[PDB]
Amino acid sequence: QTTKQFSKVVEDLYRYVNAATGKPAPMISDDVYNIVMENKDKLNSAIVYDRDFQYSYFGFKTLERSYLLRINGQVAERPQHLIMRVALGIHGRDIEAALETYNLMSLKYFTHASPTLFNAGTPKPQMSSCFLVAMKEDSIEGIYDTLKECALISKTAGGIGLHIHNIRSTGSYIAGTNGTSNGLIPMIRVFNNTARYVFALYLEPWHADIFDFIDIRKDLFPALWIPDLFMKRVEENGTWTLFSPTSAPGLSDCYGDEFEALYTRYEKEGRGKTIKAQKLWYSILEAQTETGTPFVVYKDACNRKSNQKNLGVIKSSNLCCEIVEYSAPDETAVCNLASVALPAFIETSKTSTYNFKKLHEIAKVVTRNLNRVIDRNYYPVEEARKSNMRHRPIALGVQGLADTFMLLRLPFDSEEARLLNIQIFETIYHASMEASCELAQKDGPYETFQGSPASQGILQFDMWDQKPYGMWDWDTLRKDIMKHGVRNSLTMAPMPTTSQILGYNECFEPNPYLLRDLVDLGIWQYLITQNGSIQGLPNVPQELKDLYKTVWEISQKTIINMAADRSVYIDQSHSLNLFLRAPTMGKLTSMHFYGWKKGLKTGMYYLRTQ
Amino acid sequence: QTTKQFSKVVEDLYRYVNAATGKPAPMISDDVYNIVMENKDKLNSAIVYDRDFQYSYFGFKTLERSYLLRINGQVAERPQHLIMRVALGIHGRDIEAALETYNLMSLKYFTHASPTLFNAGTPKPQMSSCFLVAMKEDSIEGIYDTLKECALISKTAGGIGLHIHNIRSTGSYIAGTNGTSNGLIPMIRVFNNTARYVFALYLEPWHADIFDFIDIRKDLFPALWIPDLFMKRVEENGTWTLFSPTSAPGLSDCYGDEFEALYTRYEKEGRGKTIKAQKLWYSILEAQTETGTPFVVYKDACNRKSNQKNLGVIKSSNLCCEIVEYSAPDETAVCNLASVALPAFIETSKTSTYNFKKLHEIAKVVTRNLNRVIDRNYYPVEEARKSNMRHRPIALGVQGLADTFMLLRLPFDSEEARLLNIQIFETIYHASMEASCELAQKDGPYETFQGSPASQGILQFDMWDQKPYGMWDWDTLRKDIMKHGVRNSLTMAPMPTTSQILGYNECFEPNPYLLRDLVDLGIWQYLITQNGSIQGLPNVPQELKDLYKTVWEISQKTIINMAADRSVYIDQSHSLNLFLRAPTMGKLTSMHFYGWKKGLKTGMYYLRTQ
Ligand SMILES: O=[N+]([O-])c1ccc2c(ccn2[C@H]2C[C@H](O)[C@@H](COP(=O)(O)OP(=O)(O)OP(=O)(O)O)O2)c1
Ligand SMILES: O=[N+]([O-])c1ccc2c(ccn2[C@H]2C[C@H](O)[C@@H](COP(=O)(O)OP(=O)(O)OP(=O)(O)O)O2)c1
Ligand SMILES: [Mg+2]
Ligand SMILES: [Mg+2]
Repeated sequence: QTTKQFSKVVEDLYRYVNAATGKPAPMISDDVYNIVMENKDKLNSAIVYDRDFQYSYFGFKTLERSYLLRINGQVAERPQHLIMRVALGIHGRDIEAALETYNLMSLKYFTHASPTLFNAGTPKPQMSSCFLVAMKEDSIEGIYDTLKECALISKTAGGIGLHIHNIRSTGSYIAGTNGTSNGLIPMIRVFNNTARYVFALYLEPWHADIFDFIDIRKDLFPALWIPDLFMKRVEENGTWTLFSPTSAPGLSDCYGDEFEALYTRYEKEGRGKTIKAQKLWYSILEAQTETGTPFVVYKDACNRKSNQKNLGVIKSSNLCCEIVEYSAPDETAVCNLASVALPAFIETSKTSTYNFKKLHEIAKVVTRNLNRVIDRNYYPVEEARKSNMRHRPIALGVQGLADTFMLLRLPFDSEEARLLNIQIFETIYHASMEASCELAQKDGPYETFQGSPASQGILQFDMWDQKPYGMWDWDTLRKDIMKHGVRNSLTMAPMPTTSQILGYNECFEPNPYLLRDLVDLGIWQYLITQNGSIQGLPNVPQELKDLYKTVWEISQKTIINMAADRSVYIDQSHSLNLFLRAPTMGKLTSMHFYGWKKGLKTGMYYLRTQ
Repeated sequence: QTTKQFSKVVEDLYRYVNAATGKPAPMISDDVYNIVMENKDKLNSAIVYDRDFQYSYFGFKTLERSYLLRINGQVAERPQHLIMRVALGIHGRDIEAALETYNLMSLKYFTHASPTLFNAGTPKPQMSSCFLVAMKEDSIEGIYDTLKECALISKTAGGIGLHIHNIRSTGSYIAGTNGTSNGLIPMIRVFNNTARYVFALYLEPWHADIFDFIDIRKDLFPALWIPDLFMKRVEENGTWTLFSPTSAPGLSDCYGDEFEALYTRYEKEGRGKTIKAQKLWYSILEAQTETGTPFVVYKDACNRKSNQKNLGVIKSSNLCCEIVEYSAPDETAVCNLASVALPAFIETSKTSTYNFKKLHEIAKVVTRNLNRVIDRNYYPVEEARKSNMRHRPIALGVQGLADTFMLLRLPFDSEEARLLNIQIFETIYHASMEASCELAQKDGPYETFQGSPASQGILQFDMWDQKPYGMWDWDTLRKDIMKHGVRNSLTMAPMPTTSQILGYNECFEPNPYLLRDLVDLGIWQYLITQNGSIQGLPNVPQELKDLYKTVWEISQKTIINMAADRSVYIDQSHSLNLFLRAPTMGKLTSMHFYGWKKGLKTGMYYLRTQ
């Protein structure tokens, strides 16, 4: 039902005309069309079409419905065509690199984020996953400049984090009108309507519109950017002060002890309205219980622990709370994502082993890829191009961590899983910093490298004051970095995940593996009825009950521990979903404080409840 | 309850501090504060406070609730203070002119529009009534540039006309996304939401989103910008074609025979969807019957008959449909309004007479005033400053035409009213062109004067191919204009009307006069019950029944005739409200065609129904 020869499919996509209007509407960039034609025989023959059968039914259907390019509503592209299109869009004239990427992706060692699959090699190749936007100014002009920026970004793929800390709250004076402002909520309604026409919102809990903000969902997502001081006041059952940004300037522009001093001074001066810390705390947990939101990200852990700290104060994260990157009125941070497929590295050796050397190597390939994406990307707005070109941050993720544990017969909560978790992330961090250091030797370091923690030999685990696990040699890597720099300000931000296309469990959270096991025990409607849980089931061995636990069945304390463990290797943050069976204000509270005290940057992304 | 000395009130307003914030918030401009202080004795003594009693209870309460400046929620200003503030804000250092304006307004010979009363002499002296905005481009960028412009305008006083003819309709192709647009309605929702956060919409009936557009109200107001060709196709029961602007470029950029040729050619080429003219006609009348809208303004009469025709094609009117002024992406036309109080010129001479010589003189005073307003105005956006400074259009209105007829014992539909109507408007047009010509001798003509109909000796009544009534000498005026120019591209746009402050009937449509008459006949609850109509009432003389008819009782054909009569003296348009007792599709249709055939620019503003 589809043309086989790749160059021919490229021809059709390139020559496409919209019949209804008579308008030529090429679906491939000139740049990539030319490259294919000059490389025709090399490219057509490199492709192995049997690999289209490496997809699950769910996997292929996802690709078919969305990703495979279509002509007149008919799918033109085979999966292998998409992969090669993507490889070429990323690598351009470097055919050797394109073929390597083609092979590794086609054999499913790694994949690239959705926007890359959609747009790579097309005329508006917008390959990036999200954008972190700063509210430009607290004025109608700045608000409408920001709104326009967001409309333009919305024309492309990708989500938007937007921090609003600087907008004056309800009842704040307006010199112009001698009137008072109606605050954040009606401004948010403007942004929501613009999103519909063509979104994660970030706010610090001292903002005087906070109680309304967190109730937004009772589609924009509220996320709290939480200073440590708030959590201390809550713990101690103390007071908390709400300020309009205009009566307490600069709070979002400092963190840690500098913030606490400035904040405490503003409290003393009677610049705001004082309440009981736990009053707001209670409202937050109430909103989370009912809506899944607000998200929780710890502003102080994010800033103290960022290799971008030399740029200034980081004011937000993104929709999925994995991205921690600097943003300002003239700079919109960009998310460039790809994920390694963790099970691809499992090897027989009767026992199964994990090949860390090969994971290291694939992680280095993806790192180089994401750097090419930065350079070949189509930027929807100038703020985003400026940001990416200056600090060149990337975000490597993973998928199939759960799958990996299961294939290797490791219960998620086991000592063996705990160790593998740590090893996998040390490897990927080391690999990506090694590849990035190599690129710095070739192309130079990123523009802002000098004065960064990494230039001083401080890597991520150093900022957690921990020693690395030591599977790789960090001292040599660190010597090289201090000498040559790295090409990327940041490297890792394991994300939500593309994971359904590769047929693996969405990462990084906890069934063909279970099924194969029931087959081998001959047992072969419970799971439907009991929702995929095998505990409390009479005929199944303890070993399967231990291996096959459901995320509702796994201790959130273990999830939080494992996240704390891998976080020493993570430049950015990562999405922590939390699952509560029988949600209680007390249990939620302790989940938050536990993650907080572990030093987590992202305390919670979504709260999923029974 | 209020300080008497004007300079002292000015002092208080100037020195005002917002207590809650500790912020100085002066309510008078530096410029005007200084002028008052240097003129202190002259200004304080010029004021006559007995004149505060010249207001009706309804009149004064309107002023008090809104216009009189307040300090801490307390009214600081007496009406006389407001009038002098306004006089000074308009005239600046010209004290002689300020005193003349002070006297005439305080004796109620004329007034200025609401924004002028509000803001004259304050720090952001935005004295203009509305703004005619062009949609910048048919793109997300142009749409959001326009949205920002409108938000900024919305911070000040004044309404917005916005013409959207250039935005592509539902199902139109978008090269960028290979998708299709959702057209005007969701774009309009964006503008509506922006209006709420911080509106008349203009569309030609060939636009393919037209059926949804006219149903908008079934607060933004749809108004039709109607070519003659539409009305002919309707009359003849012919076809009508709907185009997306993108499939039929340029239709809004020509009018008259040029339009008909281009339109007919696009029809022949099958660029659109053909329907029956009366299908759309029917939907329009249905919308008007139920909502009062869409408004009807005739695009060809507006353009063929405009002294601004040398600028390009006029694409819209304003909210009240009196303003006909050129607008483009870089130029936002501005409405500068003031109204003459028509009854002030009634004089005893047992009979009452009308003093046309004094009306002439007051009309010249207001003309000079409105020119000062142009120069001293605070412009919210640069497009508006550019427009006003280049073409310097003004709009003189009237109020109390109905009052005038009644004081003089003239039934509205009488031959005597018909003549007075014509004389009053000839006088005001002549006066304003005489004053404007005087200013051109002093300051030069407006920048675009050369090549205009007026530079060729073509005045408004010439473009109706009529001879003026001849109460004033037009030949001398016309000779002077061709020689010296005029300072203003346009002069008259009688508006909605400020008419409740002066205690006169809202103009120009059809009771102390009735009451005084019942008193004199000794008759002294009917009117409540019967809604102010004296017909069908046994004890009242025919002469009163004839004089005191209610607008529901007056022939709309007479209203339309009288409007056609005064329209030869009107540079711009004027608001024609229509009243239907027992509304029928047939009667509405004939009302439209009758006005259309009379050559009216504004066919209908609001339709008011039983
Ligand atoms: O003028 N308005 O009609 C107006 C002005 C400001 C308004 C709103 C509705 C909301 N705001 C918010 C938007 C900003 O958060 C803040 C200040 O906006 P601004 O600076 O543009 O307002 P100005 O009237 O120009 O006052 P300022 O000059 O002190 O800031 O007020 C309306
Ligand atoms: O890209 N989008 O997601 C997008 C693009 C345009 C959109 C909408 C929703 C409405 N429109 C309207 C707004 C304009 O009336 C018209 C074209 O807008 P544009 O030029 O900005 O769109 P492009 O995708 O840049 O296509 P173009 O380059 O042919 O105009 O389409 C969404
Ligand atoms: Mg400001
Ligand atoms: Mg375009």
